[PDB]
Amino acid sequence: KQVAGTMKLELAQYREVAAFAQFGSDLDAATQQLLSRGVRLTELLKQGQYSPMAIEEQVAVIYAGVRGYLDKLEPSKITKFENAFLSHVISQHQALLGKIRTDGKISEESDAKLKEIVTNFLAGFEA
Amino acid sequence: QLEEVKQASIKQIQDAIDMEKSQQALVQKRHYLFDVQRNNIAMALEVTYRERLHRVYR
Amino acid sequence: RKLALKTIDWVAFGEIIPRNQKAVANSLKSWNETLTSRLATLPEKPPAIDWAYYKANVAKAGLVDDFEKKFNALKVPIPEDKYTAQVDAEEKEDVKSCAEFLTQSKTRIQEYEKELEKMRN
Amino acid sequence: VGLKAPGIIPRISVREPMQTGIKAVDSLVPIGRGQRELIIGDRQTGKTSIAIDTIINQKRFNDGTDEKKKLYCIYVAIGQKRSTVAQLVKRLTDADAMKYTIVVSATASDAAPLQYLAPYSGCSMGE
Amino acid sequence: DPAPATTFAHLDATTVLSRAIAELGIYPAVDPLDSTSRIMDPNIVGSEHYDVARGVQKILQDYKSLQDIIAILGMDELSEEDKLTVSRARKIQRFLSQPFQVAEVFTGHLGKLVPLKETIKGFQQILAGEYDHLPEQAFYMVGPIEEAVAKADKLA
Amino acid sequence: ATLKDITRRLKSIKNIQKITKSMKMVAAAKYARAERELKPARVYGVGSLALYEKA
Repeated sequence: KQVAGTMKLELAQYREVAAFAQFGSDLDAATQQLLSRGVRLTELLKQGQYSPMAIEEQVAVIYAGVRGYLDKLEPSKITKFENAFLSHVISQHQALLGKIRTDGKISEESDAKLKEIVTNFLAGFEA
Repeated sequence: QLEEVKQASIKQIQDAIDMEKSQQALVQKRHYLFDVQRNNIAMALEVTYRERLHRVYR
Repeated sequence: RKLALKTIDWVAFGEIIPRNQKAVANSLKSWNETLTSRLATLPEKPPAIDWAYYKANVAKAGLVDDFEKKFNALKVPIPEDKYTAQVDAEEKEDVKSCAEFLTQSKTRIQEYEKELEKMRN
Repeated sequence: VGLKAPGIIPRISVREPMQTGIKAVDSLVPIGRGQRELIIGDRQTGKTSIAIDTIINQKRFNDGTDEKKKLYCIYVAIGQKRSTVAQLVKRLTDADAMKYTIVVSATASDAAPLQYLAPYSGCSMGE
Repeated sequence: DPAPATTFAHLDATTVLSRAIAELGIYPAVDPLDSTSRIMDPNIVGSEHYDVARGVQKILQDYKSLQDIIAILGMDELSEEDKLTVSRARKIQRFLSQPFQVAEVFTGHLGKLVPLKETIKGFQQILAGEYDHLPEQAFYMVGPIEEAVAKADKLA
Repeated sequence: ATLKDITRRLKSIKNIQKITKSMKMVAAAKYARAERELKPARVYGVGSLALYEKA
């Protein structure tokens, strides 16, 4: 709920305007972001076949995008990120993942970590 | 008069601060680098021993 | 053997890039991860074997008994260093960092501080 | 097999999730237990694939020792060629989710009432 | 139609030939999107192909999508990139056309074999836009991709 | 036509509808801006005509 609520909603909005244009272009930035993001989110709801996931990861990665992070990122490399990141938090922040799992939820603190993790991780993922 | 004193003020402390910060970093980071390499090595081998056991038992 | 256990500070590493080892770092992240995440998943041992009960139900007999005794009596090889001089190649380049570079550098650094005092004053 | 549907009082609503690992699904239609949900889509949507990865997902849940987070899986195959099934099974085998799993398999060959019946049967088992 | 509807279950790979495509004169005249395999899904063909195809599928579909634009705007009008992709789709389409040994009588050109690697690769190149400089109908009714290239020369 | 066909139709008619709409607002978006932008400009070009305007 914490990550998704907004997203469900976002996708909704995204979707009508997702449907709009794409006429080799689109128009205002606001929406352009939503699209960019959206597109990302689309990847986020994606998943290859033979690839079921754990909720904490899922929430996690979603959290990233939601938190407006990878909307910068460009689509093939999202996928790439996603992996990298995922194995990363698993690796590193299994601790944290542990926490989130534990709390059964993100905690603002878990978030704070996550975000932090992410931001750097993201940074590493990129640069 | 007063301009040059504060101007020199920044520049002289700058070259220090930066160099003492550079010095402190390299010690721990260079020991970390060494460390991490040892890390990566050890892993692989226990893996190599581990893998053989699974393989032959199969 | 084991595992090296050690510490990774990512903004530190990556930035370091003394040219003669720089390249390794950029690659070195990606190489390490391969091992890291992989090993975390696998198990190290497989199942075990009750040779007697299986043997009793085999009809090409005494073969299982042969393999059984030989297996239990047997030890597999191990895998071994090409390089534990690298271990030391560090302390030498660490001499490079400190004494050689440290001292002459340190002196310059200190002086500027004291210098700055007076040129604030 | 003749078993009553639970009474109102016997019923109790959901408060439970349940996951499938499908990012999208668990996100946007966050998975619950005790329910019913139409999975709908065309031929080889990986239709089955979609389901499979979910089943696979339950592995962790059967490793997820909360008992109401351990799931005994029931797969009703209606009119499903043995070959297909063989594959399916084959996946399941690989996944050996099968250990906590009944696979009721009614390939097209089965006489029609049998095929008809099978779900109810499956149903009985799940009740 | 119920029958085919049923039918599908029993199948392993379904090749649905697109009469529309046929109608495009195309030969092989397939419905590519429905030239399919349950022995296809990402690893049931594996992804190169799959993806290449997904890209491909995407581009044609998208080309369909773009048709909609064109429906307003024209035979040479859109965003250029889109034009590339369109073209790529039109080319790809053509590259999919292949002579027939059987119907060499009809076609006037004997069928081809592009053994798979050269096949995947073939498209992969086009996808790589390698050929782009090249023209589409030079790919029409070809086997091996080079021969299409060759054919371009043969045009001019 | 036969109902399918009708739908076949419809599908696209909507698509069209959208598409038309797409342009509509899109154009309008461009427009929306554009009209505003006309101010200094308008004036400006109107300006351009100075001279004959007079002499």
